[PDB]
Amino acid sequence: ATTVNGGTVHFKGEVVNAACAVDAGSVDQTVQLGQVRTASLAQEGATSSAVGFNIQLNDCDTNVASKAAVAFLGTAIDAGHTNVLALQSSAAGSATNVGVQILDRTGAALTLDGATFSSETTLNNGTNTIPFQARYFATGAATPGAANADATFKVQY
Amino acid sequence: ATTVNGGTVHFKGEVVNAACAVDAGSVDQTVQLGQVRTASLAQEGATSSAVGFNIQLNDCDTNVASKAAVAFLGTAIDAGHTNVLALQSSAAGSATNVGVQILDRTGAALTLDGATFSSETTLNNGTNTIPFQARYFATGAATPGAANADATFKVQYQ
Amino acid sequence: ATTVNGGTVHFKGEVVNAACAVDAGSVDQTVQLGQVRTASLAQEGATSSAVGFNIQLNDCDTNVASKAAVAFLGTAIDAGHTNVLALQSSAAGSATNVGVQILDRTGAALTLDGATFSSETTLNNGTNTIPFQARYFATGAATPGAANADATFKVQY
Amino acid sequence: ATTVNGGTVHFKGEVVNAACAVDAGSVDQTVQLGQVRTASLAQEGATSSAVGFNIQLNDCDTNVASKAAVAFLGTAIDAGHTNVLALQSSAAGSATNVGVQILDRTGAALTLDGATFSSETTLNNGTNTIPFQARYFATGAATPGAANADATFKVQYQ
Amino acid sequence: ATTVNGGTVHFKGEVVNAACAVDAGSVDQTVQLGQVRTASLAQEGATSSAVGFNIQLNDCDTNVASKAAVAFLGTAIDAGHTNVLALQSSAAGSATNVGVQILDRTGAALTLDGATFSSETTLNNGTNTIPFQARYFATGAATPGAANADATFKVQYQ
Amino acid sequence: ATTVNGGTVHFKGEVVNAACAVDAGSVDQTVQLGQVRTASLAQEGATSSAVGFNIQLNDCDTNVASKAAVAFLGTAIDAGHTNVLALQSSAAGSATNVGVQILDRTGAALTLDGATFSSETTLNNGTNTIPFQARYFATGAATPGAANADATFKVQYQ
Amino acid sequence: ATTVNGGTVHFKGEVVNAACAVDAGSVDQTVQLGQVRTASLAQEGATSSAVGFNIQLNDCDTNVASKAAVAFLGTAIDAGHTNVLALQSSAAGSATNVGVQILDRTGAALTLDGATFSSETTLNNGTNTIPFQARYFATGAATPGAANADATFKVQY
Amino acid sequence: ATTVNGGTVHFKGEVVNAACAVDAGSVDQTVQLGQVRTASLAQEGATSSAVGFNIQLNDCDTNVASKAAVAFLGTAIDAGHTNVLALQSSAAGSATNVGVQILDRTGAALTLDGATFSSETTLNNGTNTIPFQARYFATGAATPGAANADATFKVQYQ
Amino acid sequence: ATTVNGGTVHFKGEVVNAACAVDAGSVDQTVQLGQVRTASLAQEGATSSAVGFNIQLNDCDTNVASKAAVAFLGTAIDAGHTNVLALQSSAAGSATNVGVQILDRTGAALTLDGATFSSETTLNNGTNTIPFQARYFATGAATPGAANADATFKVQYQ
Amino acid sequence: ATTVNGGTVHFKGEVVNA
Repeated sequence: ATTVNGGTVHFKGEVVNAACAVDAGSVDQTVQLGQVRTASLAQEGATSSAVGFNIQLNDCDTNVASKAAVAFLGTAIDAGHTNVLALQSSAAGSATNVGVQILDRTGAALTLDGATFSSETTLNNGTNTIPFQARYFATGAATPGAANADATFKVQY
Repeated sequence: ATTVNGGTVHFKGEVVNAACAVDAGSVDQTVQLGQVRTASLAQEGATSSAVGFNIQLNDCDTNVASKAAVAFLGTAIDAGHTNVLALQSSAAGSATNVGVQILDRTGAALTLDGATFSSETTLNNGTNTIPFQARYFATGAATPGAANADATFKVQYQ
Repeated sequence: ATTVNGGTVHFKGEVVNAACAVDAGSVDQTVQLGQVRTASLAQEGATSSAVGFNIQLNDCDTNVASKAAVAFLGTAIDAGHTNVLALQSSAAGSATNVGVQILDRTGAALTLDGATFSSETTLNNGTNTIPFQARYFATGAATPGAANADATFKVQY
Repeated sequence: ATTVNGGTVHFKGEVVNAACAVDAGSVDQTVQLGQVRTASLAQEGATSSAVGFNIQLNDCDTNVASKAAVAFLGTAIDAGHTNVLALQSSAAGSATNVGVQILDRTGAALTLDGATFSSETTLNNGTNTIPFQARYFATGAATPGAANADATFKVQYQ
Repeated sequence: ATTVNGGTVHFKGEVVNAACAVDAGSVDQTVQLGQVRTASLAQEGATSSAVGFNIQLNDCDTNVASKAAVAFLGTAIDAGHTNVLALQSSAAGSATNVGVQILDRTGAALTLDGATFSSETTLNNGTNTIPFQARYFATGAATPGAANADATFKVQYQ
Repeated sequence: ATTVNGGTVHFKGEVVNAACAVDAGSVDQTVQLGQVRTASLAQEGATSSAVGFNIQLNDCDTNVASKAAVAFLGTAIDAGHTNVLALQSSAAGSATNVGVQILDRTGAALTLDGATFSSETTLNNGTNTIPFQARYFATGAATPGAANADATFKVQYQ
Repeated sequence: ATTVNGGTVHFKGEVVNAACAVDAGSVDQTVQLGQVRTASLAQEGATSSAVGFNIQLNDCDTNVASKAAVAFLGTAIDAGHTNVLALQSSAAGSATNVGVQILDRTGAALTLDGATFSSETTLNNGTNTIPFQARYFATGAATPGAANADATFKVQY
Repeated sequence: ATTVNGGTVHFKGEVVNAACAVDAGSVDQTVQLGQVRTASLAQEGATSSAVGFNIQLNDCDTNVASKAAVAFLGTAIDAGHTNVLALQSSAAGSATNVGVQILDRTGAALTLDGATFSSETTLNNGTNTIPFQARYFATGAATPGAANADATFKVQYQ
Repeated sequence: ATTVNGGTVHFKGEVVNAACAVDAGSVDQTVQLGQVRTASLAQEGATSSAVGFNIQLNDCDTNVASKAAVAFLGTAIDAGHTNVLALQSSAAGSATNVGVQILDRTGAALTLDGATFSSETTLNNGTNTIPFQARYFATGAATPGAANADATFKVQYQ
Repeated sequence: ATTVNGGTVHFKGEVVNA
């Protein structure tokens, strides 16, 4: 009686054949860096404060894997500055002479190549969360504007 | 060994040349006002209680800027009440003849046009928490439903 | 002098014609059950300790209504166990054969169908609080993993 | 042998360039005001009793500063009453025509603008405590309901 | 001089149109009961000794109401044993088959229905005190574990 | 008989095969460190005073394990000081050359990798408490600003 | 006539399987050591005046346990000072190179590891009281500040 | 054998570099002023009986310090009556227009600002005691109600 | 010089519109009944030796009121024995099946209801005293254990 | 005529089977 059409429901995910599976809330997440003053980034090589984002690994099997690492893939600003991530803002008028950096567990910038992985982290039965930090890196005289970027990650067990 | 692609992360931020930087928790926050009885908003001009939301400014350098004002931009319900915010929840199920206001620290409702700033608030060399209040406003008889709203805010430095 | 686009702010809420209105801290909330040892949840029908949450009502004019009742609604775990919440979390790394159970103030499991309301609670002309408990119910052998559940509630007067 | 994921912890603090550091307990605190009768708050200008609360300053240095003053940045209930906070608990249930006044050590209310500092208090080497009080102030005929207000403070060291 | 953001102060209170107001130290209190022997509570229907806690009433006016009473609400341990508090502690390491009973000044357990008020008490102009007791009641074989109950009370003035 | 939708409730827990279960109030807690002085933290390697927190373990069973230890996982400042956390706040406004660090009951800094556990504590057959002290560590010249750090702990029974 | 919601009443306690039960006045307590002088706590190994307190045990039976002892657990100062409880007040304004230490009835410091227990005391069929002293121990040149300490104790029978 | 969790114990105190140490029984002492009739306080300038409390100092040496004075800091009830302490009771049911006054050996009141000091007493090697008196000083017509006043104190040596 | 933070003090009292003021030693006193033998209280109705305390009234004005009386409010053990206070020492190790009784001046036990006042006593101008007796009262067979109770009292002036 | 309240009285004691 009065059965009407609904809509469309989509699904996403991957059937990984690995020790640990990435959390559904960590596969696709956003990191709200906030706002940065150009005064803190005016000098070449200047670095802003960092915010922390975590990656959650579920159903870890310590029987086959003990150490885990993560490598980040993105678009570098330049060959010389390969650890800094360029800005992929959709609209025009974005920030100039700035980028974003993903730090390591030991407070080191991660190379965006795919062959350099994060610091080895011990895995735990069940849920194992590993932390990361995201910060702004100024390659020169900063300029006000939007600043958004994207990066994928690949986990090695 | 068993290297597997995971997902992706989207960094969102803004670079400004002002003297303060809005907090990461303040650039996008979801104030929740709970439920409001129709008895409170039955008549025109009746205002519900207020729920406080505050915008935090970080790394404020007072040597270049003394005070800071915040203005709000949004869609008013009608020209009769240019100080409220129209509901933008969905096509159906929204409440009728109701709205939400944004109150400055002085106690006067702000103007949702993006040009009328708030009262000047002095700053200090550090974290600055500018307080605000959100209350429901009735433009007539309030019918039951949902109530969601979105408003942009701009910060001036004088 | 200079001005900058600060950001965006969202507001959420509901307008109701009932006698009471649910508090902003009670419309949406999260509780921490805490870790539970698998030894405690060994056989079917096992029960763990119960944490406490509550729902806050306001402006409860006893003239309009004197009693309040609550009916919950979530995802059951089995056809037989209609009163046990299923664990609605990420696909991998979730505890199995166990669910969350909601206890009314009379110490009884609340049906999740959405039509069986809780025991009637008398109201007063002012702020009110209705207590509830969350415990764990195991339908077999409990397994290690996380346990997150979401359940809506509906108040009757 | 067995290793189990426990949970997470967050540490919150502030590094400051002042003479005294605010105590951890006084940085975030919940003053309790119990209940107030409408007969006590019946007509405009009424005032309930005052509930005591103090802010503790740790690791003070007499050489760099000798006096301490504070100023509260809250939200005024009305444009005519700038020294009274506005209740903010939920969109429905709060009390009307009632706010809270914060009295300094001289028994005078402090305006909620963040610039009018309270009376100066001489400091001591080491731990120091600055006393205050909080009371209910009625702007008209009080109405039963909840009453929760928030206010941040800025401390100067002349 | 130098100024810094100290912190935030929250106030919690409630204005009510009642004959009496409840004390700030009595609206939210913690009662320590201490350890109790599983040997003493092993039998079904056992009873431990009681711990005394009291609720303070302020600004009582005998003209408005001459008597007062208190009713309690909380989660009952069982359907049969409806006058015993349940356990509101964490989900692990909590003593089962035991609960807490509220004893009125008449030495009787109070039903947790919320509409069953305790015995009437004569009021006087000024501060009043209403005494109560808390003790452990066993529904079977008591087991080792923690015990942290919780309840919410409604005061009736008539 | 009006029936109205109220809202939603979420639960969080982790059923584990462990000797002891972590307390509900300990799986996710906050530690307020108050404030600290730049003049105090000016020198490199200077340590401020330490505030105390603790992890509570419930439902311990000595039969399966008698000793418990935890290890804290976080983001170090750099390779020079691997035992000091790095602040995680908004992109602007945080302090520089200052980090939170954790000390066990032996008064030693804990390495932040999740592989080096704290000193093993003997457990009882009930509630147990593992204490820790969070303190500020300066890697150089301190700078005023906020400091919000995060860490995750992993319990091991052996 | 008029009904008004007053507030909440919390409870605390434990049910333990032991000969004795710790008194409610001793499950948690605050004891004041008073102020002390740096001139007194000048050199290493100094000692302040010892304040007294006690732990009360109720409902004791001697046919299931004859002797009792306690063990204290807290945070030590250094590796070379395993019986000096540290100071836990805040991130500023606390004394340095001085720590509270606990002495049993014999007059010997109790190790803060939680494993070593106090001197055995005989039990009586009734309320028992075990005395203790608290004092300041200087690990070096003491400095002005506050002194707040916490210690968790366990009872062996 | 059958080890069980006992509880927790808190130690509170201070370390100072002065020539005297305040006794633990006087650091946080409580004084009962009894009761007083409204008839005895009917006009400005009234007084009540003065009960005596002592602040005990031990480990004093005359080589370093010779004089000792105590300065009381509290919330003055009025600007004109700056030597009178207000009432930090609950928000309702407290007395009005009635304050507390702190005396000295000489018999005159002490200003509550804290800059001014009491009469200097010559110290002697060992244990010392400084007496004081507390009474009710009316600022006007008296009204019934409780009165709980908290005041800090500093000690000077010269 | 060398000013140090001595500490803090509290003052508790109450201003009442009554013909008499109660002395501090009466408003807060601790009376001790001492150890008793079970054989003395073997049967129901047997009582221990009675100790004597007293309450002191100050500034009693005969013109305002001439007769004084006292009513005690507490927790009765049973609905059959309503004149005996229950024990509130703790939740364990408290003497069972026994309570305390508060006999008036003439020698009769006073009901624990708040409206049952003592025998009228003529008041003398100045300072007066009212003597009361505290004793034990055991139903059934008394058992070893601590016996601590408490009760509030009201005074009526005619 | 005028009914006010005083303070409170705390009784301390023990029971022994000796």
